[PDB]
Amino acid sequence: ENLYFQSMNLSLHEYMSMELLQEAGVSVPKGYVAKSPDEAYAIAKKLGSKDVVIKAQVLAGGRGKGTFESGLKGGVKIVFSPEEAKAVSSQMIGKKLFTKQTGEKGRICNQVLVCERKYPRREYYFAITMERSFQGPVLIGSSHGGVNIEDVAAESPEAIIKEPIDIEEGIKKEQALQLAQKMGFPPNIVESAAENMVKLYSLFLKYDATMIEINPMVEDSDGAVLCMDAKINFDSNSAYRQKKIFDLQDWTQEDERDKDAAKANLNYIGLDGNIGCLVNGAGLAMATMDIIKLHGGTPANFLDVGGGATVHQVTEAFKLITSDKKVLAILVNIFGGIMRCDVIAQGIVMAVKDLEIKIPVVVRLQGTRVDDAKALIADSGLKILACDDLDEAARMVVKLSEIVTLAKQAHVDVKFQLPI
Amino acid sequence: ENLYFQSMNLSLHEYMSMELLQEAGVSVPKGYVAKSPDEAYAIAKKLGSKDVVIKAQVLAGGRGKGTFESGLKGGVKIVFSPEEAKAVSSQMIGKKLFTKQTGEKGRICNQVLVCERKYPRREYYFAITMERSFQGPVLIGSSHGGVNIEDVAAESPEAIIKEPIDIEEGIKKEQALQLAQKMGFPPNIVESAAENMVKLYSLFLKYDATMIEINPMVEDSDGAVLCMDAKINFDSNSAYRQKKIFDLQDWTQEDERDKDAAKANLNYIGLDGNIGCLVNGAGLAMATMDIIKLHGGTPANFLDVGGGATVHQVTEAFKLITSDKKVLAILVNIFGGIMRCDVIAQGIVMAVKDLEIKIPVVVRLQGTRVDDAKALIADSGLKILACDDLDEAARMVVKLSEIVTLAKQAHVDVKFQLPI
Amino acid sequence: ENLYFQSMNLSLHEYMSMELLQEAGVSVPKGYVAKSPDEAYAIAKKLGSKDVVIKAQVLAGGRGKGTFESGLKGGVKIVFSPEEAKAVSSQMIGKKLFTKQTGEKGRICNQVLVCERKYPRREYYFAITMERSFQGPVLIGSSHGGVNIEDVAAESPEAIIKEPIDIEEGIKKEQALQLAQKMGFPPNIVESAAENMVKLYSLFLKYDATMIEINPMVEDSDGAVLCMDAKINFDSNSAYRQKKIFDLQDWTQEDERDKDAAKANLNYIGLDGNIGCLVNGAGLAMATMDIIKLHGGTPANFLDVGGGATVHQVTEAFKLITSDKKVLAILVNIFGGIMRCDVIAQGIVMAVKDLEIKIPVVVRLQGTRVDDAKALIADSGLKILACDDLDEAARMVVKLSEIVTLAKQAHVDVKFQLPI
Amino acid sequence: ENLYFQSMNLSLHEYMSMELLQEAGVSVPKGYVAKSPDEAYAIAKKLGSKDVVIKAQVLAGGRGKGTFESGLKGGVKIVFSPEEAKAVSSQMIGKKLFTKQTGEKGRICNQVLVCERKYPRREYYFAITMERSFQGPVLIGSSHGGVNIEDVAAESPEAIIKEPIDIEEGIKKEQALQLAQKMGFPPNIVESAAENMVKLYSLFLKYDATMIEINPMVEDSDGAVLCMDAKINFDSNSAYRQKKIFDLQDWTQEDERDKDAAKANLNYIGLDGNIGCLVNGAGLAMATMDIIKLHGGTPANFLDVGGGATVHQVTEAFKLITSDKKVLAILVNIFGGIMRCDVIAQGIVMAVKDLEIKIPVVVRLQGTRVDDAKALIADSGLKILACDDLDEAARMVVKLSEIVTLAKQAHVDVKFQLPI
Repeated sequence: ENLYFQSMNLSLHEYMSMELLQEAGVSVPKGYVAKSPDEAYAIAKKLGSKDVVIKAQVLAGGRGKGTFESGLKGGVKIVFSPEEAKAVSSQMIGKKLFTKQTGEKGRICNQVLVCERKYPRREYYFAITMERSFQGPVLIGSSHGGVNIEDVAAESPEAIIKEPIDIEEGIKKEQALQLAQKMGFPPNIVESAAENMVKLYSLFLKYDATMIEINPMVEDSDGAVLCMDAKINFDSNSAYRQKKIFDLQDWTQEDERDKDAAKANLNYIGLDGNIGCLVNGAGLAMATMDIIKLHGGTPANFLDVGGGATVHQVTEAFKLITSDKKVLAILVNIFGGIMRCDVIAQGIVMAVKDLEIKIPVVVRLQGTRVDDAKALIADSGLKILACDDLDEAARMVVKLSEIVTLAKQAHVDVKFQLPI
Repeated sequence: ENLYFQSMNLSLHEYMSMELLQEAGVSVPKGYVAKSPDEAYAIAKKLGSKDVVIKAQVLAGGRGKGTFESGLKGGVKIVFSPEEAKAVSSQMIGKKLFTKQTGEKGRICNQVLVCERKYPRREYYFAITMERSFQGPVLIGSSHGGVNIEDVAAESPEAIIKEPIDIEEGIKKEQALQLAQKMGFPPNIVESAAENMVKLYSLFLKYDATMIEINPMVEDSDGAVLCMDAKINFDSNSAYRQKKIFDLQDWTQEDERDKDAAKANLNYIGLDGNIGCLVNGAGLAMATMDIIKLHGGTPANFLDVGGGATVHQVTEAFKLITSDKKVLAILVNIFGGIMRCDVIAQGIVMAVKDLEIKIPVVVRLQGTRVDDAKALIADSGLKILACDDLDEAARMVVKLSEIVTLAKQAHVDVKFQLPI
Repeated sequence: ENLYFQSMNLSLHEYMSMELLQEAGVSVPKGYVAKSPDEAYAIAKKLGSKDVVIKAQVLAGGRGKGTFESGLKGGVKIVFSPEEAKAVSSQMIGKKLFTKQTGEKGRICNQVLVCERKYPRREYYFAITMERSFQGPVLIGSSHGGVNIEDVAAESPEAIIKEPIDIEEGIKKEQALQLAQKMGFPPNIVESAAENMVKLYSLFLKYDATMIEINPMVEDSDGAVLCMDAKINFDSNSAYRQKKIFDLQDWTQEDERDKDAAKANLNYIGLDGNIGCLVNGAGLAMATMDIIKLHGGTPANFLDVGGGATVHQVTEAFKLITSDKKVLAILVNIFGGIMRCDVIAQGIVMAVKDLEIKIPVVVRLQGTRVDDAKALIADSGLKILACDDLDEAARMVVKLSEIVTLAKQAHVDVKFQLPI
Repeated sequence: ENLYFQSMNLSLHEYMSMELLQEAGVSVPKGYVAKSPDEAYAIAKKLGSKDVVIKAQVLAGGRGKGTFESGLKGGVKIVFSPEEAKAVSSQMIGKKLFTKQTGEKGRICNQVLVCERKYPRREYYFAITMERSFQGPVLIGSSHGGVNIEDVAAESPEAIIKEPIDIEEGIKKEQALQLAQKMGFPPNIVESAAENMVKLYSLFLKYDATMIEINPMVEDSDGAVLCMDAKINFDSNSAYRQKKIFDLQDWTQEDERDKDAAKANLNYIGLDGNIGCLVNGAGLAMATMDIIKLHGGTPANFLDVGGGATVHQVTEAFKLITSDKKVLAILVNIFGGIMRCDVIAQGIVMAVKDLEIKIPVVVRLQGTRVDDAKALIADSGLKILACDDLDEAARMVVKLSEIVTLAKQAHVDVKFQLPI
């Protein structure tokens, strides 16, 4: 489901997206960022010392059901005095949040968002998303905000209004009024909704975004609709020309291995197995995972070197797989194409020679240079276990993983070589 | 049950024991040996060309229930003309007998026994056996011959008469009359029974026998009791001074590996496992089997080098284990004592160097010379996988057997070495 | 768990309790009752034609998760115009609500409650309950309203403030201020909370109530704390002197059998079995249920005739068990005491004679009159199957139920009589 | 397998058939009958006081594997003095033989057969049997006597010689010589075999026999072939004209119920169930058994009244089923035909009225008189539970058996009647 394997789209913390909406002129509750209880106190007394909401800036699927190490329920709190605001913030900042998505490797709440608490009258869901069905941006709107939207979308498909937009002519205000009036806005604040949607679409086109979800867009108790949440999924490919947004990327929310892989343009996918891999292209990565799971194995943490990567890239790759200790047997399964196989053969030679890779490297190299790669493998004269059949390679690597974990139990050492 | 592991007592073919009884003067039906149908014809016409019995000379537990490759039931047949005697003998000589004891590796019927057929009137079981309970020879007699004797012995212990004998004063004829009259002999042929028992005891003491079982000793239709079967279990230790009996040992009834082992004074025990061994003493052999079966393994074919054997003996031993292909991992588990451990270390060095023993040799050497053995193992500088704990050695060897059979499946080669 | 078997405490519809709070002077949102969409329209336009809440008046454990036959989710709705108020009310009034407590025999929503929608700022739970631990009324208060209170009470027992009250000296305002300030009220509206609690306690003592639960007591966005829900569990025994409250009892929420049983002072307990009963006292009723479930049976619908009931009461009882068709075998298990057993014997005689009770009546009568009861049973001369051992009676009745359901399958008729 | 249900062919004791062979002139070992140890002594001393065989006269499938109450193995013994002959006979006469066919209801050994013991030289099987395949008597001969013949017949069909005979021209001596020479008789005693077969065929035709099995026909140690066993299965239908043979029928070998049934020309079949029956014709008897076993029941002991039986016959029948106590529910399942159904209706009326048949009689009467039978059933006015569908009748009777055994457990009494 979803993509997962292909790219990890940049998700910002809540306060960054809230600031981005603020600078764009979108109507928004007053909000600030707190790194310590002191400025939390300062902002709480600045907003009136009463009726304040505190939100945790943690990137996870579960944020209201998570648990802190201090023993607090959820990531959102409602405080009514700056003193209790400091008290609760002292239990969030510097604390590790345990949610079901993390399980046990929870992310740490570095900052918090301090906002004014506003009472919503009606709850609308809204979302500007790029999509292939309508060959472009789509404005989705509904009057079922504040609640999970997939359930009502599946049970009541009519209630989810979807309107496409023509990109070359841009967005027209009449379209925004049409969407607002089809959702069911009050006839006195439709203009504000149209202005908010126009500003949101301008932000959507400017920052190279992919999906701006406002859930829920809520009318206040005194009109002047205000957005509550501003989830933004950006585009990974837009790193080259969107420097401001991508520089603010939070790196604490991912493993240091992920950061190192991204430093060299290598996709990384960790897992719960004990058979490392090194695969060219996501498709053959899922293929390798499926074929390993067929033979009773389970991949541990496998990579994706992209196309045209240098030898240093695959050297860093092998460093990255060998960094994890849960790995037992590594297979480099790269078929040829854009990624010139000879540089991978050179990279395996260099990486096995340097980092002392004693684990069984079940290589399987093909494509656009087979003579050079195999010739280099033979010239290097190592335990580089050559193979040339995908099913045979998977069988061999799974059996080698079992052999390694068995010999570790037996407290004996083994060395693997091709049959004569 | 029984001994099995310790020594394989010499069991002769039926015709040899029948001849031995004949030369001792024991009353016996006329019998001859046939190697081909031609002399079977000659003997059948010699005995009257009618009322003849043919017996198969195969050493197995099942002889009347076995099957030939030609498709004949049982090893005994009753022929009434020399022509049908030739016909049935052509289906016995040169044919392979399939019994449940053999299962599929049946022994070949080399010769047959041609005897006159006599109608028994009463069936007595009789047996002169050495035993520890009565500290010497024991004459066992009963009137339940021709039928398996353990069942009636267990159900009716009174019916099995047992009489001990004092060796220095020999056997007395009065004792033989007492035994005959307690079995229930007719009062007219008791003297013949006493003479037969005296002759049998003389044969028992002469040929260094251990158990002479006559089952069934039968009175004929005209008196003059005649023995039908003459099973004789001899003594293995009596080879030095009983040359005539032990030279007539049939070697076709055992595997060629057994013959080779006996040629060098090595006990051999084949099995259905895939972990070879090499054990000093039967007791530690059962210990090794039990400890291997504890860890899920199963020994394949393990030996017993006795005491004080030369280095050539253990070289031949390792040749013998490596001869079998069903073996995967070999453990030499010799503790010290009479068998000087240093000669075994020298033997493993020489045998691994010569026969190219690539299988994992999980050695475990101790006793009366540990410094010399370990020093020689270290000086030789091989894959001689040293170990010094019995449970650890069994764990290691079972895991190595699993590793070997797994790598054979994976079609990859491995080399085993001690952890650094 | 709970009581269930002993008494069904009178639970009023929401609007009746809301009116009771209104007449007592308790601060309360404006609310009205609608029986048809027309007055729903009238009240909606009366309250401002906007920001209105509609609640279903159904007595069930699940009210926000239930389903209507029309296909609407939950019993609460938020409407913003009188027209959509009429539209939603047309899908509530006259409709049958399906909740998990009912399963399939859902209660019908006869009326609805139309109220003004107010935005709560803080949510407090509060409850005046009679209890034995504190030998009287207890004021329970907490700052975790709007959410199920058992979870937070068990996980955080400190957060649930409990304060007892001395009945003879009444409640003191200082106690109300103490409770308000220990919950954490704002220091400007503590007086209003104290006045509300005093009025609620006066209502609690007046109407012979047992538990008044305000969940959640919420401060408004402009002070002047207003109660949202006003659950009231009354006292069954207080029917004699509380006529106004008990006359307003809604009878549609229970089976007509329950209404008929209450018309004659008989406790009724329906079930999912097929062995009817008729038991004196709740304790022996649970005893009979347990002993029937021991023998593999399951009681169908069993009663409780109380003490000193007339013969007409037990005649109506037997009419009531025989009314249900799911019953197969009926056991009257009354032990003596206050309930004079002879009148039950007369009642069984009359009821079996009149209503033609052909089902096996496994009677078991004892206590304070055994001679008269058994004499009357014998004089009447029927199939009144006498028994005098509790375990034997349960065995007999379970076996008779099996016999009856088996003979119904066989399409044959049976008649049961005591062994001669 | 076999017939079982249809007729119990008269099997005589061994000594009667041996005498029958003796009077016919068939060569036979000398034999006598002993009822007490005294004449056993007399005969043993008459035959030479030595070499005597004792056989038990018990009609069962297992005779050499059975057990006596005294604790003796098998029914055959070999004695060599009249004193031990008396001793063993004292453990046979008056003793109850336990074989697997009987299980626990073993037959009692009333007499024994004392015979001379002869040593067989060759063992031939022989049998004159009526059969439909060859439309008459068949002489079967083989040279595999003394051993079970079905195994060798199935494995080696060629070895079983079968020769048919033309009845009108009788048997010809040339045919007997042909059979003897095809079995493999010695060429000097073929004439004796032919004479024996001619005499056996004369006996076969005279006594209206069906199968005369000589197993094994054995040549003696001095020629003059002598028959050992002389099993004779006679014809049930030949009772009218074979008075001498059928008068000697032993009745102790069957249950007294079987004797009573045979006294009135009723077939009886006891079983291990608890649903009695009363069926016209064997075919519908197997049909009723199969249909009862389909519905989870098991018939107890069911009958066969033949054709044209009087009312007294079915009265005795019902007496016979009701005699057994293991029966619970009785079904009379007679379809019309030769057996006039009205007499069965009269018989059920009389038998239920007389013997006080309180068990549920699930009648199912049809055929050639339905008006009279049903009219009589209705006029008698009883609990005669009428039914008219075979599957419905089986369902009803199985359910009634379950109801009866359930009410017996409940210690309550029931009465069954047709639904109104």
